[PDB]
Amino acid sequence: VRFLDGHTPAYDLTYNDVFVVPGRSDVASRFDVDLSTVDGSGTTIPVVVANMTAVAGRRMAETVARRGGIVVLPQDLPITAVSETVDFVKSRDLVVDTPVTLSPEDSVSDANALLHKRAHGAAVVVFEGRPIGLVTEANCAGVDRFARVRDIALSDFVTAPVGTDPREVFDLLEHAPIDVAVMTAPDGTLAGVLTRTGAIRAGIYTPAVDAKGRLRIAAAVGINGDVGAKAQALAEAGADLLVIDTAHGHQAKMLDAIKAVASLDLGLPLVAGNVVSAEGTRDLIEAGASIVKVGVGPGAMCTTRMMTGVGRPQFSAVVECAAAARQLGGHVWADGGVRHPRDVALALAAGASNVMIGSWFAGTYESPGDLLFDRDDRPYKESYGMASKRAVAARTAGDSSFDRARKGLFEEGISTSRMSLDPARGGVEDLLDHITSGVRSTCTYVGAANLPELHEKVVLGVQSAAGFA
Amino acid sequence: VRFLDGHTPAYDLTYNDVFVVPGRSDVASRFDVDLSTVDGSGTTIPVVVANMTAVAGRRMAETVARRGGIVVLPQDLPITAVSETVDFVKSRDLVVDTPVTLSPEDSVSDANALLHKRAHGAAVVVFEGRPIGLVTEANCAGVDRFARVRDIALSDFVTAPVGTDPREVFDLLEHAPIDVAVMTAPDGTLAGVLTRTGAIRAGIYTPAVDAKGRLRIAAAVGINGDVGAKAQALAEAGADLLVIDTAHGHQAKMLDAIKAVASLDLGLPLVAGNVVSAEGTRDLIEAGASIVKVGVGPGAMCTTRMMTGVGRPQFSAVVECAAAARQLGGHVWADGGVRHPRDVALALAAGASNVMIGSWFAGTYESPGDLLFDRDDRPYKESYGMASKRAVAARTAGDSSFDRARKGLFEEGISTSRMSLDPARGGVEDLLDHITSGVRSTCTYVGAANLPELHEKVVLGVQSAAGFA
Amino acid sequence: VRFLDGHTPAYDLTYNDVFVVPGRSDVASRFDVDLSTVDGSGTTIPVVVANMTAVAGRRMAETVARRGGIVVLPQDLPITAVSETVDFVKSRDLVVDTPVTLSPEDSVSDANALLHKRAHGAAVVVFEGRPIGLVTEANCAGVDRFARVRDIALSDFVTAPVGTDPREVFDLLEHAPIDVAVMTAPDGTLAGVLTRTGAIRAGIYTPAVDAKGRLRIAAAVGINGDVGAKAQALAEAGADLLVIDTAHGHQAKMLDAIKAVASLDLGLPLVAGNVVSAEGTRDLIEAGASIVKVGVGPGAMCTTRMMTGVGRPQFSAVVECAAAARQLGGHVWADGGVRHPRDVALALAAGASNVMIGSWFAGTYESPGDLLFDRDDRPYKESYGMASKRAVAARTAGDSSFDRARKGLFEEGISTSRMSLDPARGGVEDLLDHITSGVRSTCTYVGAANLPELHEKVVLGVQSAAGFA
Repeated sequence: VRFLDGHTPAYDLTYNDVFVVPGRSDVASRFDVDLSTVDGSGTTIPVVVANMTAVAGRRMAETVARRGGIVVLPQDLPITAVSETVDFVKSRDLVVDTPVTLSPEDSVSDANALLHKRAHGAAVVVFEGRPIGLVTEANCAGVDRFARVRDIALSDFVTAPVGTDPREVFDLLEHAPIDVAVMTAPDGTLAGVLTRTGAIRAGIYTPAVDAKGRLRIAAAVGINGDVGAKAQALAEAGADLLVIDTAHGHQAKMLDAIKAVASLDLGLPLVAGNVVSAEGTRDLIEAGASIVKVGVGPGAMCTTRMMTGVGRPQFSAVVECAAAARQLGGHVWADGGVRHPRDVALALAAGASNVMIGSWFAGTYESPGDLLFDRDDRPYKESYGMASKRAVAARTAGDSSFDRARKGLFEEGISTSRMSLDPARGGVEDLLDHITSGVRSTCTYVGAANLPELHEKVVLGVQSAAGFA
Repeated sequence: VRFLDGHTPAYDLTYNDVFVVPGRSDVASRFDVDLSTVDGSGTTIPVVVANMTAVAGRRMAETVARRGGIVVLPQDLPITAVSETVDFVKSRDLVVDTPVTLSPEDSVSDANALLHKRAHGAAVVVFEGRPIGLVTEANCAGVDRFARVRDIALSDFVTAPVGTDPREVFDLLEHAPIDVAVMTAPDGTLAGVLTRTGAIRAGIYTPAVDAKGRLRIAAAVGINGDVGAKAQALAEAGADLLVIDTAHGHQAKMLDAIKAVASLDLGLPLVAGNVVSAEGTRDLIEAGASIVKVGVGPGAMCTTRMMTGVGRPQFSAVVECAAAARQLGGHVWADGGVRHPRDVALALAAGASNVMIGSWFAGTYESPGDLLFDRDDRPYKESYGMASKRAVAARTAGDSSFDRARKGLFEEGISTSRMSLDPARGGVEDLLDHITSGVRSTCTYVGAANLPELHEKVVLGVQSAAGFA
Repeated sequence: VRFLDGHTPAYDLTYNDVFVVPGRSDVASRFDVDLSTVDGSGTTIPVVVANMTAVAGRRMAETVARRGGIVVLPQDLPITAVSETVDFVKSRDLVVDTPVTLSPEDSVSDANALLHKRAHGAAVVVFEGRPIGLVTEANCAGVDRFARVRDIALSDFVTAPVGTDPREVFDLLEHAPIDVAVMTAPDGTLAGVLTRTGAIRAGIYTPAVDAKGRLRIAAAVGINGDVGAKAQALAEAGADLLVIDTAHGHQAKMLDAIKAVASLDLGLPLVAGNVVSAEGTRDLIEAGASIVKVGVGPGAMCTTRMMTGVGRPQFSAVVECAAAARQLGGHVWADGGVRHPRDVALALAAGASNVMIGSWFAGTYESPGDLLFDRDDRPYKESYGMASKRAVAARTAGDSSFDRARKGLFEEGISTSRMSLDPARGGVEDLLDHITSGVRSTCTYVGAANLPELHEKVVLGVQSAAGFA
C-alpha cells in the first residue's frame, strides 16, 4: 500500500487510524465497477458469511449465494444435515426466491411466526400446491388469537409465469396493492416468489454458481479427530469450499491438519486461520493452504484481548499477511468483526481478496435463530459467537462427565449477545446493498474499476485520536 | 504555515490537533480588523452559506448578503424560481429589512406562524400598504384560538422616515416599549423595518454589493446535462457566482464540465469541488477554475467515512490545497462541517480565502424550513443534507420508474437531522456576530489587521489527545 | 316514571343513583326501534349539538344534520356568517359528503393539515374541478417537508356516478385499495364523496330535512339588546330553530325576551333555558316557549357548583321539569354535560324529548377548532365552554375599556379544557353510532319500539354509593 509522505507511525494501525485519499477518477457511476474476486472462491462480491451457528443457516445461505456471496456452514453440524442443506441450496433457482407456505388451518400466531422469517412480508397459502391467497402483516394483527389463516387470507394476488423478465414483473407491480409477485410453474404449482426489489437486484448481482450452474456453498472443519475423513465426506456431500478454523492457527496441529487435507487432493481451495503474522501466513500456505484467514483479537476491548493480552490491530495485520501471501502466490481473508462498510472497503484496500462477516448478519430475518422482541418491542436476535458451550461440549465426543466438566471449567461464559435488528434494513439483502454501495463508492473515489486496481492505485493516510473528541 | 520547533507529526492534523500561539500585537480592539476577502467573491466577511436546500433560501440570502456574506442557491431549483429569488434579493435595501406583513383578518395561529420566520419578534399589519399596528409574541399567546389579528393588534408603535440615520433610530428607541422601529416611505407605505440591534450592525458590517449597488447572490450547478446552458442561463438570470459541486471533484467529468463552463467566458469566478489533494487542486485550477472547494469526509465518524474509508482531516487538506492554489495563483474555500468559530479561524489561518457553512445555519429563523417543536417544547428545524432523495430523483430527469428505483437502491437513507435552534441566538445575525467576534479575537491575538496578515504571521502548534480526557 | 317498591329516597337522584330494570320485550333487534322525536324539532335521533363555539361549526352541522341530528349555531356569530353557514349547509346533499380539495401546488404540511379535518382519511386533488388523484396519511409522512402534493399524489382511485345505490358502492369497494369512493357529477366535476361506512350509515339514519328537503339547522340568541330583531333576522336568514339560552333562565329578563320573540309569531318552536324547577318550566312555557332546556350546575364538582352552591342533580330535575311540561303540553331538553350513552338513555327514560351534547363532540375532526398534539403525540382539541372571554367582551358591544374591565373583573377564568380525541372513534359519526346503539339497546331491554313507549313502560330503581368502591 501507499501512504502519504511523512506518515511513518511507530505503532500498528487499525481501521480508525487510516483514511483513503481521493485520486484521479475515470469511473462514471457505481454500476461501472466489477466486484468479482480472484481468490478462487467464485464469489462475485467480496462478502463471505462466517461459520457461526446463529448466522450460517439454510435460508441465509440461499439468499447470500443468490446475490453472489458464499456461506460457510458450521463445523459442528451433522453430516446428514450438511448434505440436506447442500441439496436444498443447490435445488433452488437463481432468479426467484422460496416463499413461506402456510396451511389454511394454521393459527394466526403460527402464521406470523412463519411469516417473520423472510423479508418478503407475505406468505402464500398452499392447497395441493396451488396458491389461494396471501396473508400479510397488519392483517393478522388486531384480530382474535383463536382465528385461523383462512379467516384473514386475501384471495386477490398477482400471478406471473416462471421465466418472465424481471423488468416485466416490476412494470406489472407498479399498481399492485401488494408488492409480492408469486410465480407459478406451467403446471400451476408454486415454483418460487419474486419481488420488485428482488427483480431489480436480479439485474445487479450475478449469482455465484459452480460448473453445474448451482449455487455455491461452503463447509467448515475442525482440527480434532480424523480431519481427512470429514473433509472427504464434505467434499462428497457437495461442499464447494473447505475452511479449517481455530482460535490459534499457527500451532503445529493446524499444520498437520492442513497437510492431511491437502494430501487427499480434493481439488478444492483450502482456507485456514487465523493468523496475524507473516510467518504464520507463510507456514500455512506452505502446508497446502491457498487462502489464509486473518484476525486474532482485533478489538482493543474484545473478550480475547481482555482475557489475554493477545491480538493485533486488523489493518496492519491484514497488510502484512496479504503482502506475504502475494509474495508466496496466495490470498488472504479479512476476518475480525466487520461492523461498517468502511471496514470492508479498508480491508479490500489493504490487500485482502475477500472479507468475512459474522455477528452483523445475525440480526436479520434470514438467520437461523428465532426473532425475539425486547422490553421496548424492538426486535432482536441472540448471538452465541462461533458456537455455544453445549455445541463444543458435544463436539468433544463421548467423554466422561468428569472430564467434560474439567475441560469446561476453564471455558469462559457463553457471552451471549442481543443483536438488534434494524426495521428499515432487516433483510440480508438490505445489508448487502449497503456494503456493496460503500465498496463501489470507495472504488469510484479511488478511480478503480475492479478490486485489483483498488489495491494497486490506493493512497492512504494516518490520523490522530484527537479527531474523535 | 509556521509550526513550533520540533512539531513534525507523523499523521494528518485536524482542528482538534492544532492551536494558535499568541504573538506580538499592535491591534487595539476587534473593530480595527478588516475581514474583506481577496478571492474575488466580493464578500466583506469570510462567511459563505452552503448550497443546501434546508438552508439556502431567500430570506437567508437577503440577511446574509446585507451583512457582507454571500449565499449559493441550490442547484436543483427551477430557473424561474432562481430568477424570482435573484430579483427579490436585488430589489432589497442595504439598511432596512423586510418585515412580516399580516392581514387583519388572519388567524392567531397563522399570525404566530408567519411571525416566527423572522428575528424581529414583531409583525406589521398592513391595510392598503399603511401600518396600523404591531403584533408580538406573548400577546397572541394565552388567547382564544378563534381570535383574529385585529382583536390583539396594538395600534401604538414607533415610526420613522426612510433615510434616517441609524444612530438617531437607536436613540429614539431608548424608551420605546417595543424595540421595533418600522419605517415608512415618504408616500406613507411600508418601505422596510429597522431594529436597534440592526441599526448597530448597520455600522459594523459592510453589505456585499455588485457594480450596480445590489446585494450579491450565487447559484450552483451540477455535472449532469448541458452544464454550459445552465451556467449561461444562470448568468443571464443575475447570478454573481457559479459553483460546480459534487461528492468527488477530481473525476474527469468535473474537468470536462469546468472546461465547458470556462469556454463560454461568462466573466464570473468559478468555484469547483471538492478535492483534498494538491494534484486535484492543480487539475481543477488548470481546467479553468479560480476557486477550489476543499473537504471530503472531514469527520472521522461522518456518514462518508463510515460508508467508505475515504476522507482526509480538514486542516492538513486545507493547508496543502491552499499552498498548491497559491503556487498556481488561485484561491480555496474551506468546506467540511463548520461547527464552532474556532473552525473558521483555523481554516483562515491555514490559507483558506473563504469558509463555507452548512447545517449550522439550518437551525435559524431565516432558513427556508418551517419551525418545529420537540417533545420538550425546544424549537428545532430538520436538515436533509445537500438534497433530499426526492430532490435527486427529480434531478435524474424523466426516466422509467424501474431505472429510478434501480439507481436509488444503492442510495443511502435520507439521514435527516434535527438541528436544534438556540433561543438566545436563534437569528442568523446572532450567529454571524459570534463567528466574526471569534475571527476578530483570533486576529487580535495573532497581531494581524487583515486576513492576509493573519495567514502570513501565524504560528501554530500540535497537541496530543490526552488533553481531551 | 315508575320505581320499584320501597324505593323512596330522601334526596335528589343523579345518573349514578338509578338503573333500568329489564322487562318483557317483543323487539327482535336494535334496528326495529324508531328514534324519531315528537318535540317538533324534526330530528330523527334524540341528539342535539350544543351552541358552543368550539363545537358548533359548519362541517359539524352538515355531518350531524345528514345523520338525523340538529345543531345550534353560536349566538355571538355575525349575521352574515350565520347566513353563509346556513346556505352552505342547505346546499349540501343528503347522501354524499363534501371531501377535502387540495391544490397540486400545495405543501405536504398544508396537505395533511387540510386532510385531518375530515374522517374520510383522504383528500381529492382538483384541477379545474376534475379529480386527478388521492392523497392519504402515511403517504405524505416520512417524506421531505419541501415536497408538494403532486409529488406524492396517487392517480389511481375509484370513481362512480352520482345517484348510484349505496349498496352498489359498498360492493364495488370490496377490493378497492382505498375505501374512498369519490363521486363525479354527469358533467365530470366533483359532486361529493362517499365511503363504505358512510354508504352503510345512509341506510340506517334518516336525514333531518325541512319542507324544502334541505338539511335543518338552528341558531341561538341572547337576552341582551333587541332580541326580537335578531330573532326575525335569523328566521329570515334560514334558521329552522331558535334557542334562547343563559345561565339563569327563570329571571324576568328571560320572560320578557321570550314574550318579545313570541309576539312576532315567527312560526318556529322556541327553546328556552336553563331551569331545574317545575315553577320555572311553567313560567317559561306560559311566556311562549314550546321547549324548555333543563340543567343548571348538574355536577357536584363542576365550576358552577364550586363557585356557588347552586345546582341540582340532573335526573330528578329532568323528571320534574318533564312532568310539568307534559302537564302544560310542552317538551323539555336534557342538557348538563352528557358524557356516556347511559346519560342519553336515562334522560330519555326520565321524560326528556331530546338531549343536548356539548364538550363531548369537541374532540372530533368535524369540530371547528384545529387539531393539536400533546407531549405524548396523542391528539386533542381545546374547549372554551359556551364562549371565550374575548367572545363575551365583544358581545358587550361598544363600551369604554374601563367598563369592560370592570365587568370582566368578576368574570372567572377562561377554564380552557383539553378534550382528548379517541383515535378509534375520532369521527362525529363514530360517536353518533355509539350513542344510538346505546339508546337502541336500552329500548330493546325495556321492550319499547319508540321513545314514547320507552318513557311509558320504563321501571327504574335506586342504588347506594357502596357499589362504586
